[PDB]
Amino acid sequence: MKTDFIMVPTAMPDEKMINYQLAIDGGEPVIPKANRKTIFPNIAKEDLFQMMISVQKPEEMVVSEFAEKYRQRVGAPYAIPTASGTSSLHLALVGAGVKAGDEVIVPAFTFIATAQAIVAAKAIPVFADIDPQTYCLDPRQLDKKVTARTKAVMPVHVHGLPADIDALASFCRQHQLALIEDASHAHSATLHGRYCGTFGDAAGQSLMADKNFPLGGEAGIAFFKERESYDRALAFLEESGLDYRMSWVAAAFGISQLDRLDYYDEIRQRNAQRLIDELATTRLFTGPMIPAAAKHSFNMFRIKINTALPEFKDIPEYKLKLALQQILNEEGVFAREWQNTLLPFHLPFQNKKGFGKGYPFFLGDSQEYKHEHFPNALQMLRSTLVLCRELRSPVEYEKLHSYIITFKKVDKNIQRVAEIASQIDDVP
Amino acid sequence: MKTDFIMVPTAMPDEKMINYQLAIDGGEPVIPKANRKTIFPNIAKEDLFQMMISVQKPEEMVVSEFAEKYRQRVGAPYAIPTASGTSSLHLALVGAGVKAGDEVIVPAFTFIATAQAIVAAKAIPVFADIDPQTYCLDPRQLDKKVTARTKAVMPVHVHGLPADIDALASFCRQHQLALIEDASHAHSATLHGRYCGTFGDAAGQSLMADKNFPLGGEAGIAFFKERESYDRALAFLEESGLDYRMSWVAAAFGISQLDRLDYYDEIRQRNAQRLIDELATTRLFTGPMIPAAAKHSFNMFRIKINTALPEFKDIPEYKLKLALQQILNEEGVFAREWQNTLLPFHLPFQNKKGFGKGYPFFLGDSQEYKHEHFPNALQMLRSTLVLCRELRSPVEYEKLHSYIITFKKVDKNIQRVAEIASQIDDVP
Amino acid sequence: EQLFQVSFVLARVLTSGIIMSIEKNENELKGLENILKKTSSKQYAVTFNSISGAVIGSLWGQDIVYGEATNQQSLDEQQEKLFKWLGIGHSSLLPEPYTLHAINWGNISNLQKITHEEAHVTLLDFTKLGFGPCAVLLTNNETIYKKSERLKIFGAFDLEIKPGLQFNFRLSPLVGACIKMALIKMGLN
Amino acid sequence: EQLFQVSFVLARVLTSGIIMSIEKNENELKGLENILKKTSSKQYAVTFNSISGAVIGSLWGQDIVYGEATNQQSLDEQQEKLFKWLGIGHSSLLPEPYTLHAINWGNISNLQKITHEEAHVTLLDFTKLGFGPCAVLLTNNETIYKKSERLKIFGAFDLEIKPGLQFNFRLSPLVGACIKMALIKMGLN
Ligand SMILES: Cc1ncc(COP(=O)(O)O)c(CN)c1O
Ligand SMILES: Cc1ncc(COP(=O)(O)O)c(CN)c1O
Repeated sequence: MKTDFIMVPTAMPDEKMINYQLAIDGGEPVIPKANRKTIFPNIAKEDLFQMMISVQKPEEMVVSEFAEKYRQRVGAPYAIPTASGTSSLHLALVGAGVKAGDEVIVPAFTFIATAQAIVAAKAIPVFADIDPQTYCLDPRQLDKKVTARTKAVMPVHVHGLPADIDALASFCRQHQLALIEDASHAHSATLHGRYCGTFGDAAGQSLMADKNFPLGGEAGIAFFKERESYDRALAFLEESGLDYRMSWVAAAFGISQLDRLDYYDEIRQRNAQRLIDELATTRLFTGPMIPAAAKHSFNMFRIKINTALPEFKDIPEYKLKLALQQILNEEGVFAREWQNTLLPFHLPFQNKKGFGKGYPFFLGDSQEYKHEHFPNALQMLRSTLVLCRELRSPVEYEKLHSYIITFKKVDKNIQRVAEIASQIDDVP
Repeated sequence: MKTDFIMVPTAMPDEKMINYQLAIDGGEPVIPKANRKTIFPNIAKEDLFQMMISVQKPEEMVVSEFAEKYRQRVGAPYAIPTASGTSSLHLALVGAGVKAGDEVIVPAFTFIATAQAIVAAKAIPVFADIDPQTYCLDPRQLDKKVTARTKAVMPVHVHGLPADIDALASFCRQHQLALIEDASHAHSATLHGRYCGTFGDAAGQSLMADKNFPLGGEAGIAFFKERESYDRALAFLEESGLDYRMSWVAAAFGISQLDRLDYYDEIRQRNAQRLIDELATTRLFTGPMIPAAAKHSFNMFRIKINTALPEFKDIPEYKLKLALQQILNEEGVFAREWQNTLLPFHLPFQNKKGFGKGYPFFLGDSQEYKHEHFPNALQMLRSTLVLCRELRSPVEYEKLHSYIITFKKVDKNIQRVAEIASQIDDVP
Repeated sequence: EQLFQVSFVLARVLTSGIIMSIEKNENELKGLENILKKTSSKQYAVTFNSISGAVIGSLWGQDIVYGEATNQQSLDEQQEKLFKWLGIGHSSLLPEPYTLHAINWGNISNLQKITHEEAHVTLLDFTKLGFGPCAVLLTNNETIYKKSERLKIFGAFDLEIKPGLQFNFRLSPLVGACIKMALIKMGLN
Repeated sequence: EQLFQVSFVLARVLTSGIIMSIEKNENELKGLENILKKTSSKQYAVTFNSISGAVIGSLWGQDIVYGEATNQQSLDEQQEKLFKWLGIGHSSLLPEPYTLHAINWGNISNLQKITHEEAHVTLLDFTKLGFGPCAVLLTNNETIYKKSERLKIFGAFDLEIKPGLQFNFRLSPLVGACIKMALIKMGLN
């Protein structure tokens, strides 16, 4: 039988491993090789049985059943199930009244699919910089983005942290713009006790198997505030001839998963909050900043590196990041980057080909972006590492404590971190 | 969907709760009401899928497949799958050459089914006392119980602790007796690195769903050392006309469960060993004693109460036990008894009816058993509590730590334990 | 079709997490019993994990124990041996202890006609359904019922009828649920 | 028998824990592709979660983009609209972009005859199998293949061909496995 089941339990790590030799220098790693796997999503008996239930019903009913179920929980007036998060965002934009040629304000830092939803709506992305702590669309650097073409602002609840809705909502009503959320990371994330996806005129949300609330492979959902938006998005599907329908198989997994979401979320919250608190004691690391009214879903956990420590004098930040990545990965914590380059400088937004002949892009004033336009986002990429699956998975206490030991172990070797970083060869 | 899935995770308990007021006196319980349930057995996706595999195959093949698989792991030369542990013991006894009228030495403390296997073999149970620490058949007493009729000694690996095989095996070979193990609790338990069930000439083992290694409901297995025994047991089934066959459904669950047994056992071991170590620091409690060569399976965790503490001067042991039971149960640790009465004084061995007219019993000089014959076993019943499901389940760290806090909390209230115990009404 | 229905029931019960005979909130065996009681019009039902358990129940239920005798004219070679092992003799002058009906996929549909009879004890052998060894005893006799349960270790000891030797003839809920399903599919409301 | 076979395959893949398109050790989609490549005798295969994705792949793969035209004589009302949305015109004088075959439970058995054709781009729509929206593009054209993958977000970025607009037309492994099973049961190796 082919199973992902982990056969070795994660032993409680000795607190004395903080004094141990680093694993990169032939030391004992905090997390042994056998204990480095995690299971995601959490596939239980319920999920297998749910397939046996749903298979007996009409596929469109299974999809409808899911859509309603999740909608009620989120608290969105209307919802459309779709094959992907990308398609949901596309339907969200169009539904909210984004027409061909319109400009849409988006953060430079997000997944490609955010912007490719804008281009799919035949609109032009206007990339903006991010706040250096929240990592979300910066409301301060937004005056300089507005034109006669600007129709909507599309903030991303990146990592799972709700973006500055209160500020961005004021900007939208002021300039008579529509607000479209990308909640593809913010499953169960809240602001003022309200779930992400209910704030904007519309919103899109990935329901892929790599998200805190996973469906059975590829899937997504679009939320709309007013019915006129929901109807327009439906009317677009009629006119466009696009088939963005969800698989019942995918929906079925969602139905069962939703019954157990709150359980997993609770472990996720307590695990993350503990790690924040522990990283607060470290000189080298700092966990994500969270506004008081906000609740982080912790799809991704981005850790800030203090590159300005004395030991890291004439060392460029990227070398520190790379060294820390190698050091942590040897200990067993797979820290990594989420986005290597900002969307402006991704090939699609360099060639500006779109549908062809640069269809969306030539329908408005051409923008040659440069790195100097996004200083905050670039500082983040140089001076942060990300934990993804390791805190998206609701890991047991022994595993969470292993993480805490790892950072505290590395925090006691800031000198060696510096020595290793300085030995890294230069790059473009 | 009807599911046993627990929706509330067990919060990490504050270690300051050791100083808290007892829950019986209106204090906050260490374990909240919502966190008092445990799941057993551990039913995973693998188990559901295994049913879908096995259902397609001939039922007798599924049972054969299981029998061999588990046999190889245990390291027994021969094995017969059966419908129950009781039937396995019956087949074990007969297979080992126990004939009608023979006497079989058994502990007074065990489950009724041990003795009812002897009676099913048309043999006469000779009840003996137990060691006060291991709680297994006491080898020192075995001189006083041997007669010309005595054919076999049947020790029980009770709780999961291997019995004193070394001593009992010497006694058996000396008096040309057969050794028949009851390993119904000792799944994965070892002595000198060998699994329980391989030591005796034959052995029986429950594979019921309440055992560390569970099958899908009712089931058991008989092990035999030599083929002579295996053949006789097979020949008995032919002659007796008894249908003691196993269900494929039950076996199927075993096949999948066996793949993940070592994982669960490891958590079980580390959890138990931690609790022993922590109870060693307490003045009031003591965990199970384990010989050097032995490994406990921890199907049940029996805790000794120090009834000889000064605060418990003129307080009878049973009142201390009852008070501690009420105190612990209010905190959320459901400590209880396994056996309330010794088998001699169970109705079957008072009426001595057997098959009818006292068939087995009238074959031999009947002894009138009295409580003064089993002082050690009776001391145990008065001065021990048992945990059962709470440590048979491979509980998470948060839950295990909750237990440790509870005992340490109660250990700081030995005075109040005494006050509560003294207020309990007498019982004849 | 059968493979799905069987798998579905096993999945449902496994999802419930209630797979012990003696566990509270186990309603698969009671459900099985109720259907059979309604079909047979009998007041009492006792489930076993073996035909032997149903046989022993019917015998000991009528005080046909070691030293006694009954009519063995309609017994197969297996039950002949079981009676001998129990220590029960033959007499043509006495009545038969039970009427045994071997149930399979052929005749399960027509269970009403089979069970509607006027013997003291109806024994149903479900083993040939292929869900594992299983048997049910049906009677209006309360004393047979009570003695049949007391024969089983954990039969009505959930807390008169003094028990002698006992066996584990408790049926696996999982097995019970499969048979319950089979019955429901083939009529027998 | 269908309900079991479907359930079994979903259970198997769910047990494996490999249900992401982009995940390493995902071999359900590759397995599906291989079967279709062998049946059609085509060298390249690209799976989609929508017929639209297969259509767009075939068009953009032959540089039929915004402003270009092709033959739409064999298109249904839906494809007509999709082409219009892409900004592609009609001409009777030009060749057809693809030959589309809607696969269902009626014709799945006779897939060899359908797929063995001279058409340089074969599009298979599996949506009506009822496992969810799915389509596969088959060609010997390497450039069509490469462009079809690159138009999918995470298609050949698993790590000449610069991508423009992109969509998520990645197929759910679970869905892919169901179709793979269906094919294997209905004659195809
Ligand atoms: C923020 C964000 N938005 C959108 C997407 C794409 O969503 P989907 O793959 O469900 O279309 C991703 C990546 N899965 C993402 O990280
Ligand atoms: C020592 C012992 N023997 C036998 C049994 C009964 O086994 P079974 O229920 O499988 O017949 C038990 C209790 N499960 C037991 O503790």
